Amino acid sequence: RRGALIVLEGVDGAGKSTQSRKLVEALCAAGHRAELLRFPERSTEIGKLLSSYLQKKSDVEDHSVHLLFSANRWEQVPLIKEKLSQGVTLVVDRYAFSGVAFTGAKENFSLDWCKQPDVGLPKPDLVLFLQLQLADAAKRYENGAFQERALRCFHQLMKDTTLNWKMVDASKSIEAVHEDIRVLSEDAIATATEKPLGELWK
Amino acid sequence: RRGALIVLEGVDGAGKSTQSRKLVEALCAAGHRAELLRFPERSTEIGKLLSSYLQKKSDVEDHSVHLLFSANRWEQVPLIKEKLSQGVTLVVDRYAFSGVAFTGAKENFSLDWCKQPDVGLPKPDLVLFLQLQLADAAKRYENGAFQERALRCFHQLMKDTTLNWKMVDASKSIEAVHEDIRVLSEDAIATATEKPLGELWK
Ligand SMILES: Nc1ncnc2c1ncn2[C@@H]1O[C@H](COP(=O)(O)OP(=O)(O)O)[C@@H](O)[C@H]1O
Ligand SMILES: Nc1ncnc2c1ncn2[C@@H]1O[C@H](COP(=O)(O)OP(=O)(O)O)[C@@H](O)[C@H]1O
Ligand SMILES: Cc1cn([C@H]2C[C@H](O)[C@@H](COP(=O)(O)O)O2)c(=O)[nH]c1=O
Ligand SMILES: Cc1cn([C@H]2C[C@H](O)[C@@H](COP(=O)(O)O)O2)c(=O)[nH]c1=O
Ligand SMILES: [Mg+2]
Ligand SMILES: [Mg+2]
Ligand SMILES: [Mg+2]
Repeated sequence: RRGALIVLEGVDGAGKSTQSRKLVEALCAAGHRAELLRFPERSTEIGKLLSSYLQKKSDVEDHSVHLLFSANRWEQVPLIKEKLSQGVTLVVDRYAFSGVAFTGAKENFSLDWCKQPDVGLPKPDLVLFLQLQLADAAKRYENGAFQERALRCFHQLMKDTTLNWKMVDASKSIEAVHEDIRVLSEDAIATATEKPLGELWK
Repeated sequence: RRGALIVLEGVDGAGKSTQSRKLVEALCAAGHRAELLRFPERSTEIGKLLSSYLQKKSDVEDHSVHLLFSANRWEQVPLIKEKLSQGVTLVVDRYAFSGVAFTGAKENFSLDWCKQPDVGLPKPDLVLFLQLQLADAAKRYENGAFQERALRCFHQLMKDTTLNWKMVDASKSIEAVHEDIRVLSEDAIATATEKPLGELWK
């Protein structure tokens, strides 16, 4: 009985890390086997450079840094498939969508070129998109103009009806948003998993 | 007056590094400005890991290592475009084709998925393919079966008539193959450059 692959997405400040941490805690307290993962995962060899990049300690050519973010997801694919096969539901703080939304926010980056590297990644069973006004996120790639461009790509990605997108009202309290996400998650773990793990964008 | 982008391709042992080195030397002695580059370029941050991988000092998930080879080309794109704009012809020992031929040689790697990361790279003005029997290369990804699979992909790539592919009989002596390549190169530098630098596979 496989685990569910559940991803949280949204702009900076939307609540993804807080709600990812709290989701894994609730699911585990309710007797599920569930573990947290995040992208980029700065602890691997590839991840160290993404961190540095993001921390503006290094300049990496724009297509090069896009590909390093994707390669960082692929290096975790064997772990990802192994844990899911063992019944472990994985809660993932950012995935390919952020990947495309942040690079696709840049000039001369077609969404098509940006999606290719991640074509074939484990397909999430549920994509939670933590929605909130930009000005509310800000009060909590990190500048106003860049966040608004990324949000636009996110909206272009959510037209892909092959994915199980759920909107979450991220402007509520931590606890209210958490209960919304918990209930959606329990449902995906119970029914969305009857089908074999899919492939992203293919 | 831009420089030409000239790439050499072929299986292991075909002569590419020897003929790349000798081409840059001849062109320079004939008053051209020309410089050598090679892929992977193991000296950058990304390149160190590819080297290690190839030297079997590290195991990198198959899609991850494919993307690192591509990212290694993209990080050199600003240098590449700058030198060409300054009139410097670049001789390149392996490029995107080897990239696709060696990953595309693996199981479950469509040529389509393998080409995407490199879509948009500077397009070579001339691709020299150093042709020779596998058994001759061998006497000089490195095993018989892997080389023959890569050669098959190379043949699938050469059907792309948008590229200026030239076959070179790599079974002749070093000097004979060199003169063949020199003459083809002088012609590309003199006429193939009247057009702006293109974009690979787009
Ligand atoms: N619902 C919420 N209401 C108010 N503040 C919140 C809420 N969710 C998270 N925060 C705060 O906002 C900041 C960003 O939260 P975080 O979960 O790190 O967001 P993200 O990972 O999406 O950037 C943190 O200080 C966090 O405590
Ligand atoms: N035309 C040739 N005939 C015989 N040996 C050759 C010829 N070209 C190169 N070699 C030898 O074959 C080996 C591989 O050459 P190299 O240029 O490194 O090939 P590649 O870079 O394609 O792997 C070297 O020892 C080289 O001296
Ligand atoms: C996962 C991912 C994140 N990003 C970005 C979004 C954030 O600005 C940044 C750090 O993410 P984080 O705040 O979730 O750690 O990296 C990319 O640009 N590409 C990617 O593939
Ligand atoms: C350029 C490139 C080479 N390769 C391979 C071909 C060789 O087996 C290896 C070393 O190349 P080399 O002998 O030209 O240094 O790397 C890839 O697998 N992908 C790539 O993008
Ligand atoms: Mg976060
Ligand atoms: Mg060589
Ligand atoms: Mg396509």
